[PDB]
Amino acid sequence: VNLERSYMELIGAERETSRRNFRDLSLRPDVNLVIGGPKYADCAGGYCYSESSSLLSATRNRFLHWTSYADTLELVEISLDINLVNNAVRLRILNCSILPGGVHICETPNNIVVLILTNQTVHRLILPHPSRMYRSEIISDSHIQSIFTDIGKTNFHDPSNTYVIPAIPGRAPNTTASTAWLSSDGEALFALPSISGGILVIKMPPHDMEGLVTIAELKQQGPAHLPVSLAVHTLDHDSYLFALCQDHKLRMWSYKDQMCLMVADMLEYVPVSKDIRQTAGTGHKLRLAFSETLGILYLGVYLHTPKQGQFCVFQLMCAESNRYSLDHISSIFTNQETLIDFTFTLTSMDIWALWLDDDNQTVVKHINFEENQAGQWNPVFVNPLPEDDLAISDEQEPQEAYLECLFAPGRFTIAAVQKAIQILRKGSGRVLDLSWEELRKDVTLTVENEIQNAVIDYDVSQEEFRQINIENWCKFYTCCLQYQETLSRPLALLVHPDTNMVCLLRKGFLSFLAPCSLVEHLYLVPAEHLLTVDESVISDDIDAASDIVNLIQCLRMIADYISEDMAYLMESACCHLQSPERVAEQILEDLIANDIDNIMENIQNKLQDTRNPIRAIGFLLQNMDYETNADMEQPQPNTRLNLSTLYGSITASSVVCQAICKISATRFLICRDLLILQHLLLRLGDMALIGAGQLLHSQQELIPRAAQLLLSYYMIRWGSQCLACAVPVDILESNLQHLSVLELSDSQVEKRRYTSGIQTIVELFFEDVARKHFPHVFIQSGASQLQEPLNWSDLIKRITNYLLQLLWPSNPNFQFAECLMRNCQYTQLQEYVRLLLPWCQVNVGSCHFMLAQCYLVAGEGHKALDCFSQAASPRLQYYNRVLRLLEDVGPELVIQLATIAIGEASDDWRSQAALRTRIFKHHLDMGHNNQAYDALTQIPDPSRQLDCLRQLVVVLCERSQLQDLVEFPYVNLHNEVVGIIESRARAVDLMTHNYYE
Amino acid sequence: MKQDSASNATYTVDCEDYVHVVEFNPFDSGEAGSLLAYGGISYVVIASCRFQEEDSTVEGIEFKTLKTFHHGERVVAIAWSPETRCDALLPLLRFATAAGDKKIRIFTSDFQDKNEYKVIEGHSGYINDLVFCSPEGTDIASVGDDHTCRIWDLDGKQIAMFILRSPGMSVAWHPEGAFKLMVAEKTGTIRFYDLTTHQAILSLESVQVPLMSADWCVRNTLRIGAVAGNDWIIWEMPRSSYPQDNKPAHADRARMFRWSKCNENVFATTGYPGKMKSQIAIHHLAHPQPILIGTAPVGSGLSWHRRLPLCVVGGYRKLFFWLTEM
Repeated sequence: VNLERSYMELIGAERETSRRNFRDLSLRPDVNLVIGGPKYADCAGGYCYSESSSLLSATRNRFLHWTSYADTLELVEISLDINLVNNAVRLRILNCSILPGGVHICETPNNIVVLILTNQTVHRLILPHPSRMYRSEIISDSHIQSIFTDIGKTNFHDPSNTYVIPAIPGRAPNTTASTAWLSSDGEALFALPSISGGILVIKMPPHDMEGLVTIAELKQQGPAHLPVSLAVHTLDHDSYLFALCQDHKLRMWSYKDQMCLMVADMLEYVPVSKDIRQTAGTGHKLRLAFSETLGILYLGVYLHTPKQGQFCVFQLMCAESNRYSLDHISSIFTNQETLIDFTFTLTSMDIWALWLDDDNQTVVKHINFEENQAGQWNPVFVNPLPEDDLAISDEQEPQEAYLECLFAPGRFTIAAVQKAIQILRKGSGRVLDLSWEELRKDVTLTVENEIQNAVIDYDVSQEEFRQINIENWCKFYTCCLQYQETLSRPLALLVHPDTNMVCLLRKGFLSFLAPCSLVEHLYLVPAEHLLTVDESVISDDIDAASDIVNLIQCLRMIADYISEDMAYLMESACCHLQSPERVAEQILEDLIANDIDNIMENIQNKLQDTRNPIRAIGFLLQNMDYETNADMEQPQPNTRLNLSTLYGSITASSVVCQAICKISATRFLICRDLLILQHLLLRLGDMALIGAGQLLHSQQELIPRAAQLLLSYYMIRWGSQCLACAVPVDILESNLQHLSVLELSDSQVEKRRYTSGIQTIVELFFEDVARKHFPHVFIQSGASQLQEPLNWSDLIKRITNYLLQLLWPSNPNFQFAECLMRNCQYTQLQEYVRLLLPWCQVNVGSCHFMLAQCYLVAGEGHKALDCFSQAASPRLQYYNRVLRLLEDVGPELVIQLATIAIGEASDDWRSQAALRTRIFKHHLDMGHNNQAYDALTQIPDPSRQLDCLRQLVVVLCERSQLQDLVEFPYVNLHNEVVGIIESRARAVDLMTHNYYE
Repeated sequence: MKQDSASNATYTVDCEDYVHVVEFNPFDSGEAGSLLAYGGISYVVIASCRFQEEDSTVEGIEFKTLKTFHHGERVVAIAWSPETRCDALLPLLRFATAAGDKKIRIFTSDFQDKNEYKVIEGHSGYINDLVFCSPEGTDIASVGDDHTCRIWDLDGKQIAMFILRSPGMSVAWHPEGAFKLMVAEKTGTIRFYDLTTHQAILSLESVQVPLMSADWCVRNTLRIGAVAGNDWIIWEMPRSSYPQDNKPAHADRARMFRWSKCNENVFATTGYPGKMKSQIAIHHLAHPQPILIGTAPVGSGLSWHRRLPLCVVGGYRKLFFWLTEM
């Protein structure tokens, strides 16, 4: 079992400039606006279809999520596989406030039913199940509609889809507990706490039958009995209602019998204090999970106590006399963080929970409540909010730096930038759906207008102008960061039971959780949780495991003291091709120069406890290495058509490529700290802590390898953060024409989709090239059995590692540079091949071919020669190509280049001959007799001199240069020339020919 | 189907080798003829051109090669120095060239036996264009595929380096306003850098990519001309960063753009050397179609006469001159 302890957050960037076209629907129930009603905090949740783990089902990789604030509901359907058309709805129930946790989705074999609870009305929507919308397997991926396409046709005013809650017995005021479900007969039921402390159950008739809504009140009652959290479980004809109330007691209700069957005091399991029994439990929550394969129902309950929370998981046990009891499985404590939501899965037996720390930061953890020997919560590495201050170098212009930070992939959402703009202009102008480029130009123009308005005098100093620029852009950035902070608030968690797909639902965007690799897990886990890492997972050698742990500790002690200046110096050294070894040495000298807190002595002490530090270095540099061998077998074209759409949506591309980005960033940091630590071990090896031969190995093989890995991860990081440029269609078509000449365009032009979204060059490569090879990665892993369910963790790990192997620019197919010559982004191409070529050894010939094409396009044909020839006699072949071009003109150049080609000629005498013929022809047409003759004698063909000479004499007799003809010294074939002339002249007539004369 | 009548070159001058780049002298040299430098496969030739439109004593064109400089590498871009003079008091010939070896070679001469050249190194990628970036001719600015615009003085030292986001494809000095250098990145972004603050003042964006050339209008320092993909683009500052005009220049990849030095409305763009003969299409701002279309069978390099309405395209062993009737 791969104990994937730590997870990392991948932001599923909603980078589409056009807001998902939220089909605004306003529902007007006959209820008056209550001025002064309770304000409910924003909530969210998700629903995952059944059979979503199946590879052949039509709900594969599909899930619904929704956010609900005061009187609005925003439903969205997402598919990691294919982009869904019309996959967003904004339902506005006017005068009614949607409850926290009052939206429940229930599934039927034909429909998807959404049950919405409000403070005054209850609703029911009916949408077609995805397996029923599509009757034909031949559907282009471009038009697969979401189930929200036909929500405008459902009558929301139908009294069977809308009911108003009466005031008596009515619902309790200020209560958020609510549950709803579909019975076995199809009836929609809505439960909620009554004013009298019980449960109020409002039952609707089935959607296809006429009937009257029925209202029932379950009663066992002061405000102490008021349910805080409600959950339901349907058992074969009945709906078991569970009530976790204010008085710290869980109550199980039967709706069919309308009787409470179990009463359980929640305080018998907590380390009771006398004060709790007198305080109402307003913070408790309740979640139920059912294991069909075992027939077991698990109860995960959270107990909010002002001093310490507690997670308690229970198993429901039914005695033979229909007496139900709870069995204690586990009790887990938590810290003083304020819980927001929590779900627990029955496939992995994990409790996923989301908190907020005392700094209001997002904290997510997960724990296995069956194998919990240590009471430790495994961390989730949540992406931090952007930094408050942006450091600007004195050589860097503030405009470019601030634009690059604001518009960097994954930092800021479109809504935050748009809101900052809206407030900066103080205008109520309708914000169109502005593209990212138009949004950038709008930001630039607005802050430039603010700058020009901040400049009052005409004689401003250049330093003063720079300061005003920095100030204005910093104000804009601070507003953007405020609104990104508001849009990044956590709301709830959505975990998938079958695919283990975990998602974190934020107010403004969706973020996916992915399993973290061992290197990054050890590097990023806090110091307090590193001393408890199970050393069996790292290696079978306990000693090697302890070595790697101590090494990672020191790696962090170096990182905890690298200021922003040293990190920027290393990044600049990587940019300007400086040697990162000497740069790491300089950073080490500055660190030892600033060792105020004796951190260096501690690093020495901790390296002393390491037995084989070089073995740990070699282990780290092996796990961080994706240098593949050339055994990437090419795809056989018999892949089943059903796999071509796997992970093909913009969301899946963005998530995988953010995985690449975060992995490259973390491992870049690791290789930087590792280079610093290696120079440290060099400086320390002199005082006999490492042997002479070991030190020789470290300085000869390990430091250049770490430097190459660091340059490689900087390369992949830059590639994952560099934005692709918009290429018009005319230029792309002229380009694909230019390459049909070179025969690199095998793939038919199958309507290249308008990429109206922002995509990095890594994302463009993923969508065009790396995604077509995922079927074979799936097939090669022993997945010939089509019955295995899709696993999010394993699939994302394999996909990220394969995309890193391709993005470790070693891909023998070599389609990134072939494409960047195919597109007209020759720029990122020359940069890619340049930053790439020194250190990666596969595709050297292909890199050189593509660099030659870039130089051919830039107008530099001789360097195209050199790079075509390193790419591959081939030199002679390119010489022949260049000779064709010079001959098209009409030929001293042609002569000279052909002469160089003679020296290089080892294979094509035929090509030599044709070029010589062309030279002779040109010269004769121009009038150069002698040069033509020389080109002629050189021709390696058997009898061209003869034919060429016939041509010569005919052309000459016509040009009438007969004195020159008389003077020409005929060769040994003098008698031959004379004879030919005579023959021809006597054969032809006398009137039209003066050849006798 | 109107067949565009390819215009024959008004004057044709034979050379010794292929002309990879050709550049008139945009400054005053003190002579009656307008100097001309064209870089071959391995040389750099300086010539003096006198046309019939200047002197009625010249029948056609009078082409005299003044000096032949040995280069050793293919010349890809030539920049003239403002100190270039042919006066008999103290002649001084200075110019900067970039080659296929990523190095800059500052040639100095007095047209007598004194000939010196200096190699400046530091570019990690090929150089695409270079110009003299000071009115005194003291500094040299070059842009290339290492994503950098560097400022070299005459002694080979680097004064400043501005990091671009993409290969600079053309760099031009502001004709009147000092310390403003224009750098045309390939992905369409035109940047204006301030050589005293080492900061970027303003950026322009072309609607099409890639941006293969950019040039200032000497007669109207507000108009900027460029070629991006197939279409020529014109901006007018400080109005807006958006194009003012955008019309197709060539059927396949317009490459070079050069504003006329005598007319603020005429500019010539050369088609890319490829499947078709390299076409020159001289435009007029008032006309929707080119006023003159000539076919240079293989042509790289384009430069406009300082006084006449006459443009040159170095071809294959030939300099093709085209006169645009005003």
